[PDB]
This record gives sequence, C-alpha cells and structure tokens, in this order.
Amino acid sequence: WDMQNVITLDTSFEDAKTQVQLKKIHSSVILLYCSKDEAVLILSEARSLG
Amino acid sequence: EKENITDPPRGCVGNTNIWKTGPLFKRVLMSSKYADGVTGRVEFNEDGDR
Ligand SMILES: *[C@@H]1O[C@H](CO)[C@@H](O)[C@H](O)[C@H]1NC(C)=O
Ligand SMILES: *[C@@H]1O[C@H](CO)[C@@H](O)[C@H](O)[C@H]1NC(C)=O
Repeated sequence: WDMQNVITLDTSFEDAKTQVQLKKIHSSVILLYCSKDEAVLILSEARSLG
Repeated sequence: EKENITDPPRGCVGNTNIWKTGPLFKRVLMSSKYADGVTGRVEFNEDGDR
C-alpha cells in the first residue's frame, strides 16, 4: 500500500498549522476519524482550501 | 482574554446538545504555561500532566 504519513490533529484548527497539514495531503483516499461536527468543519475547510 | 465566549446552558430543560467550545477550553488548558507554584513549577505536557 502506498500509504501517506499520518496527519494528526491535536487541537482545534487555527488555519495556520492545520492548513499546512491539509496542504501536505496529495493522495487520493482520505481516511477521517473524528466526530460529526468536526467532520463538518474539516470538510468545510477542505472546500475552502480546494 | 480570548473571544467567542460560550457557556454550558441549563441541560435539564431543553438543552441536550453538548457544549460546542469544549476543545477550545481544552486547548486553553493544554497551552496553560505557568511559572507559579508553592510545591513547584507546574506545566501541562502533551497528556496534561505534571
Ligand atoms: C468567533 O465566532 C464567529 C462565528 O462562529 C466566527 O465567524 C469568528 O471567526 C470567530 N472568531 C475567531 C477569531 O475565530
Ligand atoms: C523542586 O525543588 C526545588 C527546590 O529548590 C525547586 O526549586 C523546584 O522548582 C522544584 N521542582 C519543581 C519544578 O517542582
């Protein structure tokens, strides 16, 4: 498996450090493991960052 | 000192949703660096310990 390294979210998003972690993502399948509203915020930030 | 101050409401009547700024207050407690203490200098680690 061509597995990209594990992106870890420690705290709430600042759009300073988590933005860099989202810019490191260049693979195809993104596996997300969080709650519901956190998934809503992560998908909204991914839509805002393209 | 920070903004977006929310409060946990009266959960027994009409309030079943959780307090949404939980990880915000958790990030405040994790980043709480101190120089004061009678027993000694206390500072939270990445697990929130001494
Ligand atoms: C405070 O909350 C509002 C509404 O959710 C949001 O637009 C704003 O960005 C928040 N403040 C900061 C500094 O993030
Ligand atoms: C341990 O004791 C020494 C006694 O001088 C004190 O200076 C030090 O702050 C203590 N360690 C901590 C950080 O609890």
